[PDB]
Amino acid sequence: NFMIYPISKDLKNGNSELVRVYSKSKEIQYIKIYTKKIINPGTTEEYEVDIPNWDGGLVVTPQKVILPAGASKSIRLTQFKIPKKEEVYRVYFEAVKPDSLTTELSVNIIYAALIRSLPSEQNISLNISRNAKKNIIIYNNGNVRAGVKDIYFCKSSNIDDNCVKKAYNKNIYPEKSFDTLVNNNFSYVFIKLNHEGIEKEQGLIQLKVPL
Amino acid sequence: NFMIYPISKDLKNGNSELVRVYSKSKEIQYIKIYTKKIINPGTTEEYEVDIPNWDGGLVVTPQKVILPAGASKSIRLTQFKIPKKEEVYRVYFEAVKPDSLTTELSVNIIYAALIRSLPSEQNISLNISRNAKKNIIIYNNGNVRAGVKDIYFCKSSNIDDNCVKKAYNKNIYPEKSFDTLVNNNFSYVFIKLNHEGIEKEQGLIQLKVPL
Repeated sequence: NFMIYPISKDLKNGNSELVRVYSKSKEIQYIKIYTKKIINPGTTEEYEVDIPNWDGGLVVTPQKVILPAGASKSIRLTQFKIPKKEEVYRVYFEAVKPDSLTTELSVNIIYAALIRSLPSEQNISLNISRNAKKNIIIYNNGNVRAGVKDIYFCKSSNIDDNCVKKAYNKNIYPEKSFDTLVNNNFSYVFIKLNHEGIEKEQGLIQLKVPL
Repeated sequence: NFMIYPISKDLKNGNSELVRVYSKSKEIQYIKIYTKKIINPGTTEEYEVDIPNWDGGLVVTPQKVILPAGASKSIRLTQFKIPKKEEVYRVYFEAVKPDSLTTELSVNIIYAALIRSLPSEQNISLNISRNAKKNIIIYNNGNVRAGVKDIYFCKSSNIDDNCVKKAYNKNIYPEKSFDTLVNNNFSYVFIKLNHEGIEKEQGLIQLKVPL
């Protein structure tokens, strides 16, 4: 058995970060590390693609770890080129047999760290639109993901108890859209954003264009 | 999270057996089940091949399970044809997303049950041979695996404290060979077999042919 930490990392400015591997067993273990970029993150059409550890936009090294009893080891993460907009990868960690059974359990635990490759000058920015049913839609026009916690739909430009508060703990990635599922005739919206990496940036009011 | 039991099953006489799935989480889970036959089991050249669940020599059903909070479910195992000699499969159980993320951990635990497809009239039988260096070699001439716990190498036909006892907890599958790594000039060997499925069958003496 083994463990990884942290379980997610932000990389920025070409600064390298570690995801570490902690031995949790009396045996020595052999861990393989491989990486997938996430296409269309946070959406319906999300999928993962295999990328080599040493030639992509994210350098992950080493790709094999020999993990002695009680030891800790590190995998280093480095942006190769800094992206204009945030990109996400999952780095997988998988124990294998050394390259070189009725009685006991077979168990294969594979851990993944979610890795965010961030742009250098971060810009959270959201746009509002309406559907076939006005059914208001949020569009990420910025260069990083927007973690939306709740949205306040108001009939006025003032936040208050009249507004209906729907909780949406959804991350919206750059150039992606979110279906709020609300087609009613509000005038303004207030997006409540999750806080990431020392950003505070609490309140966003966007005017909902009339239908 | 979820759990499986038992972790290994013997199937015999066309009698169906269960490997069960136990929900260990507050969420509902979707489990996929797929099967691999093990080629050259217990040896250097061991590898696994994908087999369909419903057309091989081992029928595994269902291949998808919807696992509600706190529930238990079953996968049924049935030999389609009974083999002349033991064959082994691994049945894998893997939670997936329903067919129809910085903050929280990504963890993919895949469990496997080792499944032995056994012949109807079981016959444990071993043969002895010598190497380039006499280096005595055990050959499984029977129709089931031989679980060898220890071997007593004697210079006489009598078991006793003169004999050197080497512990070998190795399963030797039918038509396969084991390298004892002992080239010294003994006369007899006594194989200590593990006990499987109500077999007792404790002591096997094979005469070591002179070099």
